Amino acid sequence: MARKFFVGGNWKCNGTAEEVKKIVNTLNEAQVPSQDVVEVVVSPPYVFLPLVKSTLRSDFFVAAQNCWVKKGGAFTGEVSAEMLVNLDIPWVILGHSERRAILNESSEFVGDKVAYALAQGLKVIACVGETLEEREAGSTMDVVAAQTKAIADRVTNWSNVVIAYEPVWAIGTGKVASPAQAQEVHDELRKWLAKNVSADVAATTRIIYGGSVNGGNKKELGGQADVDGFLVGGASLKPEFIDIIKAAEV
Amino acid sequence: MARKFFVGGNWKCNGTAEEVKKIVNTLNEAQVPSQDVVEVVVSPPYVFLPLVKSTLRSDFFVAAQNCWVKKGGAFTGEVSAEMLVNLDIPWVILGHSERRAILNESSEFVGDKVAYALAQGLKVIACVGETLEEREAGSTMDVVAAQTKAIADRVTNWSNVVIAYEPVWAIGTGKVASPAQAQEVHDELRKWLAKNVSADVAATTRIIYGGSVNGGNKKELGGQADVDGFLVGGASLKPEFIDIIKAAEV
Ligand code: NA
Ligand code: NA
Repeated sequence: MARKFFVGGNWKCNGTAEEVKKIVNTLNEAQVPSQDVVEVVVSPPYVFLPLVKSTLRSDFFVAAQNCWVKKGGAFTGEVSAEMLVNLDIPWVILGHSERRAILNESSEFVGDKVAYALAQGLKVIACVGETLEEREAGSTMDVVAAQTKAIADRVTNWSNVVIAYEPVWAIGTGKVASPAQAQEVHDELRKWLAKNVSADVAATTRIIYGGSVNGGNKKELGGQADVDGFLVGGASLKPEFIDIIKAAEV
Repeated sequence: MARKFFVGGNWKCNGTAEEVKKIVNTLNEAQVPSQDVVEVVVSPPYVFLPLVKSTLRSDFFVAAQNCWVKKGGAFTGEVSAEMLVNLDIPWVILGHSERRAILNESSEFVGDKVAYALAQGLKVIACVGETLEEREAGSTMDVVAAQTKAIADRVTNWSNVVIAYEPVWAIGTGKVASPAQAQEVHDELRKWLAKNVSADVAATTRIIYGGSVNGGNKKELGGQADVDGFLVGGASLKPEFIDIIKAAEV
């Protein structure tokens, strides 16, 4: 069965109570393709997770932007996966490029987070991606395979995993990734999954594009053979997020 | 005037909606010394900050357990100081030993957080403390002074700062640090403020003890000349937190 298009919206470290109410209302009024056609996840900061879950339309789902690597306890400042389950938050973003780079989350740390989140019943958007230095060194697939392998070695089930490829080398560097460049990485990543995990896992796992997506490139990006949707950054705070969801209609 | 006793309760990475309701109800029914005698702050995980703020007695105050180093934006998983202000959360804990050690927060990173939080109008519990290895090397005051200096170099107004000394070394040594051991560090820390900031800042800044506090030592610790209260860990989840608040009555 074909992979269901997936659109996640990462709000990052943004939001006020008034802004969140506006974003949620605009999402609630949106008219988008059916749940059979597209799966929509929105990810507010921790402090807004109960508010968004309590007010968002029930056919869009809520994600935390991170969670802790293991059971709760003496980890001041962290939020455990079981906390998210207690609050009926079904999804979590793990390994986002900003946490790998600015907060120095290693691939093994991320992989341990994915496994623990899955073991608590969460669904995971697992992020991978190479930097500009890594791409110019010709290490793109070496880096992305190593990041993916660290996850693969630690999980027991891929059913509730979505992989997000982030072309970090293009974000904020001035460079711009083409739909062909994105398809190139996605194809190779899915090929890695078929070889190293299983053909079934490669065929069924959504691999979403985490680079710059707008009205101009959304159709061409979403139509790529191995691109199954988007992990949206800043546009997820804006009405145009709805336009990006509408790319699922083909 | 004498420094007002200060009792902070750090819930760390603990709590369910059900357990939070029980904790808050027990706090709300507590009968403790007057607000002139003791200042009480409780610190839930991010996802419970709105819930606790909306239900807790107005004479106890709410703290976040961490916040981001600067303005919000592209920092997936982080919570900015201006978010805390937007949610009417007045306090934040910064530099907790678990974040310095496990999450590798540097003294300069902590210092920049303290300054940014103060600039946004938050009050700050700034945490310092040496490891077992550092204490056994003879570097207790070298370490505590260096951590404090990184904050002092970035802070111009200390009015809304409380310093918490955490004897991190006492977890490894399995030792109940004696009241004399707390007093000697607190005294040297206050003397450091007098010489490196000002006599007035030394005289007015609360320095609270972040080691293990129980019925056998709460009076003895609180009665020390340079100990102005407690930063409680796991006991803050339990009714015994109220007995620690009651140590302010002398
Ligand atoms: Na596609
Ligand atoms: Na005292």
